[PDB]
Amino acid sequence: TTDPVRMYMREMGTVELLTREGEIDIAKRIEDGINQVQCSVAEYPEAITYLLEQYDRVEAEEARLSDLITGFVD
Amino acid sequence: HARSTGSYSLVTQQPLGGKAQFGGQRFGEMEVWALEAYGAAYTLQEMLTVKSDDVNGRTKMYKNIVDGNHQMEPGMPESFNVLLKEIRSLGINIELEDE
Amino acid sequence: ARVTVQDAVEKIGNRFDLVLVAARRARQMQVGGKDPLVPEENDKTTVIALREIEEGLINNQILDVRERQEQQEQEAAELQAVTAIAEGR
Amino acid sequence: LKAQTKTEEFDAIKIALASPDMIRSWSFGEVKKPETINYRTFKPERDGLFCARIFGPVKDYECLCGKYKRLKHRGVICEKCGVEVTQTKVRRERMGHIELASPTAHIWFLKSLPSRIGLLLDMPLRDIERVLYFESYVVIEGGMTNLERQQILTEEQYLDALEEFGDEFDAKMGAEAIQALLKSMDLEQECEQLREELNETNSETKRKKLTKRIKLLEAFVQSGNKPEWMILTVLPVLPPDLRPLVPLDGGRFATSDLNDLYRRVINRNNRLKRLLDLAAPDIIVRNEKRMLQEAVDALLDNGRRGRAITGSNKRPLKSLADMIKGKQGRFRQNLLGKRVDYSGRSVITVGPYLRLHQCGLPKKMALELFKPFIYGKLELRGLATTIKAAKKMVEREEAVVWDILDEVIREHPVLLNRAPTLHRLGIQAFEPVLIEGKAIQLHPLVCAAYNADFDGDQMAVHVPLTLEAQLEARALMMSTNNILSPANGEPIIVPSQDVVLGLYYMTRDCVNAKGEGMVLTGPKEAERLYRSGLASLHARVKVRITEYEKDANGELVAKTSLKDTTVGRAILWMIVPKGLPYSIVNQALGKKAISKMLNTCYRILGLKPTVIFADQIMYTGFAYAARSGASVGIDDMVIPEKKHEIISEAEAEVAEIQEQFQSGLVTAGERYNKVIDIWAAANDRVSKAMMDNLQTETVINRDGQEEKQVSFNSIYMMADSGARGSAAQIRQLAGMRGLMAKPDGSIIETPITANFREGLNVLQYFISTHGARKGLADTALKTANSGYLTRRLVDVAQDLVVTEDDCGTHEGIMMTPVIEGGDVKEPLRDRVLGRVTAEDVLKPGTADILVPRNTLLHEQWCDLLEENSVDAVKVRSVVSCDTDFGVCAHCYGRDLARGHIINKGEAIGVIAAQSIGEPGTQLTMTGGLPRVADLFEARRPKEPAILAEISGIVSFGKETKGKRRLVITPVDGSDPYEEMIPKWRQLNVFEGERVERGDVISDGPEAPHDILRLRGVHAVTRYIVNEVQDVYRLQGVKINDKHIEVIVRQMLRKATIVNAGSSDFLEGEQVEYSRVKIANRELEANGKVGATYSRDLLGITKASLATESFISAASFQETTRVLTEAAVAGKRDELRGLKENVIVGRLIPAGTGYAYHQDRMRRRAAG
Ligand SMILES: [Mg+2]
Ligand SMILES: [Mg+2]
Ligand SMILES: [Zn+2]
Ligand SMILES: [Zn+2]
Repeated sequence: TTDPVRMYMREMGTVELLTREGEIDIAKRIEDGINQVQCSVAEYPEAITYLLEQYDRVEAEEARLSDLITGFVD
Repeated sequence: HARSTGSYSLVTQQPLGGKAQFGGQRFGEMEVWALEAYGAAYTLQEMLTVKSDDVNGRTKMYKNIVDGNHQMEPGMPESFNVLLKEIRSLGINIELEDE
Repeated sequence: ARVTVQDAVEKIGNRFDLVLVAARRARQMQVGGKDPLVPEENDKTTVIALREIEEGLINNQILDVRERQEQQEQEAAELQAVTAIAEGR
Repeated sequence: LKAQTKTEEFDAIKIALASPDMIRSWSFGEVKKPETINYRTFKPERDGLFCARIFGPVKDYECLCGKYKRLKHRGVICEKCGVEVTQTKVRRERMGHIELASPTAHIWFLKSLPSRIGLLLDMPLRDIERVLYFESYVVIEGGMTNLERQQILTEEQYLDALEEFGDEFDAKMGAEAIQALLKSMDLEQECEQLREELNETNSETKRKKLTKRIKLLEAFVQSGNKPEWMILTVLPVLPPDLRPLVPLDGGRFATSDLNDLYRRVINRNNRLKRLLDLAAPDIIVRNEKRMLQEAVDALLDNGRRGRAITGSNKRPLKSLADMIKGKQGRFRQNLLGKRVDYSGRSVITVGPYLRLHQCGLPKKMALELFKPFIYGKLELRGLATTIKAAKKMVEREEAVVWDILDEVIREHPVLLNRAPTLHRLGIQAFEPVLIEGKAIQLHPLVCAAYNADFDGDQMAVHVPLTLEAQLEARALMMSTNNILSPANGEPIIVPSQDVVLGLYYMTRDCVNAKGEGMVLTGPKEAERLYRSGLASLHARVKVRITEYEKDANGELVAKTSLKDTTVGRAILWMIVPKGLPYSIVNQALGKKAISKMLNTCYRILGLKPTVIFADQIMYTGFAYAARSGASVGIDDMVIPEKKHEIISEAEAEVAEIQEQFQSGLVTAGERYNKVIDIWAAANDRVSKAMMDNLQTETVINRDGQEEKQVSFNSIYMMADSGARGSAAQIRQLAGMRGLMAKPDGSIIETPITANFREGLNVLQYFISTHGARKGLADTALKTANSGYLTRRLVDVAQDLVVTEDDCGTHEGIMMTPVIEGGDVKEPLRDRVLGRVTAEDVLKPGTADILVPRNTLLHEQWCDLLEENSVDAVKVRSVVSCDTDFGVCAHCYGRDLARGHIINKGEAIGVIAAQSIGEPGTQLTMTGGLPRVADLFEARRPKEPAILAEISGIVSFGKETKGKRRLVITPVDGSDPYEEMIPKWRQLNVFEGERVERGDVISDGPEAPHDILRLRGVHAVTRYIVNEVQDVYRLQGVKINDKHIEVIVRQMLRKATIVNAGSSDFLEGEQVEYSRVKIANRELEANGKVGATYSRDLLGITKASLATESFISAASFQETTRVLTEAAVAGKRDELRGLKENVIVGRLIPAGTGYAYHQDRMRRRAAG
């Protein structure tokens, strides 16, 4: 009908609104998804040794604490 | 009102009064036809090129008028030169071919 | 002044080629290159050329001929200068 | 020999689609940011729509950062911010670009009325938009599965169709799909396919639409354009200074609307780029693409979708298409049309002392106008050290400068122009005469040609700078070189009013006056008699005069006699040069005779004697008119003594017919018409009463008893001489004035019984008001109608110019007198004058050749034909001229401001159109000015007649099916013609007669298309000229048939092929091209066959539509459509015309320029 305003309202109106329980459903999957990739990163030897070579650069005054970690879980 | 060489409009270089030395008389289509009925080609060229719209030709002329040489080195009117860029600003490639 | 160009139009028929020819001649006079062929009454080069047409001493044939003559008159001076361009060899 | 590389002086031009890489060629950088200027320091922020790096330095020859400020450094790119220091002019030149994330459709090729992308793919428009908005999926290169190449699927359908065939089938949506279609499309293969189908199926319905598409496709193929380019990858950006941000007063800023548009397109584009790296859901990136699509469209041409509005302002922002477009077409050349230097203007006044070749110029105006000349001459003789000192001198207005101005002024013509320029005489060159005061003085004799009254009208001055302009002005636009209207050979310099009342009062005679009967040796001592007060200006006297006749061979004979004349005529003879006879001045010298005097003088003695003659006539006219002491008093208007009686008698008739209406003897309607008739007759009665009394009633005595002559009463002299006033207006002054008309148009049955010499009461004036107001309104509207007409006319002709000398065709039209219904509404001598004979003419007897083949018929030749009884002369016309792409001078005529045959290269179309258009103000609101427009527009009447399609015996067949068929049966030829003509239209045609093709089969008007088709070209051209000339001539407008004929030739410029063997069978096309092409077969290649055409009749506004030059068409037509329709085919405009050359600003390929263009045109296609 042209008028891109119209073809949006109608394109989004198809997506059905989430139930209060449904929000957590999708959100749980997110946690699962990321946690999968986190563990997958933990399983790489170069990922460790690289982090080692990076922290040795932090202690060598070749970087800053802000450029490597955002803080630990604990 | 009378004007020799006055100010000029920026967007299209054309005579415009800013000092109240008023911009020149407006030369029209009907007036162009009047020149076309007569055999006068050079009067018409000088009318719409060096006397008005040619940002180069005007100065090259003025210098010749004081030098005592009546000639014109016309060049291309800036009105048409802008129309080329407006067309070329679209997806249209407009070129001047040959020689 | 020259009130009517009618006499010049008789000498050269077209009446447009008259404007051209009289122009070409008028510049030969206006830019300081030649002198009039007939008494100048204080008339500017515009009108002096027209009298020369009316009196029949100036037209397209003569000018092309005259110009073609001057081509050889200047080519005679520079004759030695330009033959010195043997540096081409 | 080597070609070239750098800027030479270009000829022609080409236009085509722009490749993405081609767009990158122009771009010197990518605009990556919506930022404009820094917000504190107003310098442009790199890299934004205004950028020093991409485009150019803000100030002349200076780097942005300021490191390199020196004028020496030029090709240096600054190491800090790369800016090559160069004139700021390059910010007006250098373009830019923007790399778009997703492809985008070009609105011009999507929404142009024949949607270009649509019919190239043979796909509907509504579908294509549905694909661009992501509202459906479209197939591409379907392979062997289930699906058409161009078929469209929906969400669910694409999924279902996809489960069956995963690969070897592909479908997309959005801009990338359309771009993929165009790229995948092979035009060559499709062309072949279309070729087979034409031959296979034979149907008019089928192959009609079919042929349209195949030509278009192969044109695009031969063009060199590749279809993909209709979808924009890269978008060029216009140079910043063409859309400036420049500051204003009070420190506020102002900028072009394009910025608001460009900014938007960037932001959204950039946002989309960001949205790609964030992996957003489809529903969003889809919405963002649509938003980008809307923005680009709004930028290019706004108004084809939503008409997006500019920030904070309701008014829609002007887009790039609207900058070119306008009213009408382009603003550049349209009225109006660019301001011009070296000009001026002011109120104008008379200046009768002037010679016809000069004009009064205000001192100050000439000072400011010639300022550069004054500077240069001041330092040529050494009165000023340098140009600056000269400026201060003229600014100080030192006394010494005035003499220097007379030098630069002397031989240097100036152009004078008035506001409504109609014909070429609207601008004329004069020699300047320095005049104290701020008003322009204009020679009275020219006031007629300009149609310039003195009621406060203003005129403009133009200085001819270049030498060529001085000689053009002097030899063409000069006053003395045009004394004759180009519309008709009659002099337009004819003395106007005051002058002619003088000469009328001069050569006139009363019955008894001082000096009657005496005799004088010659005109010299005649003036001596008058000036001394001895003899009256008008008295009958014999004086010896010497007249001349050149009747020898180019040689003037002299003859002397005693002529019986008056004193005034005797004195006037001193002016008449040489070979004119005394018979011409011996009459009363009205305005009519005084014009034919000047005419004969020109056709006998030539130009020069006529000019100086005209001046003298004006000078003596004014002078003697002043002596006459003519005036107008209230007692100068004589009311008839019998008026009151006439009114009373006409007043009884109305009460008689009224008595008949009360008793029912006459109907209501018959009564109204009746009363109106008796009142009308009364008006004529009173008019022709006061006319008799006013004209001759001066009754005076010479020596004997009484006698009566034409009155010397003031107001009568005005009307008789032709100076001013006419029997109609006078009738309103003395006798009763008219019967006015109520607004609805019904003339009121109670006329105006009073006049202006008496008082009008309340009612009569109130009733008079409508006539005045409707009069003013009609004219004010008829002003617009005339202009529009000239526009269409000059558009359809224009480029028509005299090119060859003699085309050498015997062809021509038969010229006879118009002989309309009574006696001779126009003679033969006027119709053939100044034209050229088609073939030699015989006397009534033969073996006598009067005019030998093609000869210009001048005044002597036309009179020699008139001596003899010759009733018919065939004449070459511009409609029959064999020359292609122009008119041969022999076919046109002599007519000009000069009597000589028309020169080679004069543009006749323009002067033809101007001559037809200018008089249109005087026409009426069938008949009138709109009637002319219908004629030139070819428009078919409402209830036309029908002409026999083919010769042979006709009959009626079948019966009344709402149409009763008419069957024509030629003797030898084939029968098959049967036309279905509704029979409820009254027939004429005899049911039992054989009809020649083109006879009258019914009554009512006929379509001019027919006359051309059935009767032929010469027949139809005669129809137009005789009908249109009727309209003008009824009003008294003299327009030579030539001009009308040239317009006609352009009407039939196009023709429709019949046979074949080289061309497109049914194509409508130029008969110029065809004739040179069928000449190219009569002896060339294959005979083949071929081709026969049929001349066509196009209306003026329709025929002007087709023009080879696209730059010309883009002017007066709809700009958008013209540019698109031309840009796809890659049409290459060669100039060659007038309209286009004016736009580009070079010499017009006509007149003075015709020598140049000709010499260049031959240089082309050579080596
Ligand atoms: Mg007037
Ligand atoms: Mg007026
Ligand atoms: Zn810098
Ligand atoms: Zn011809």
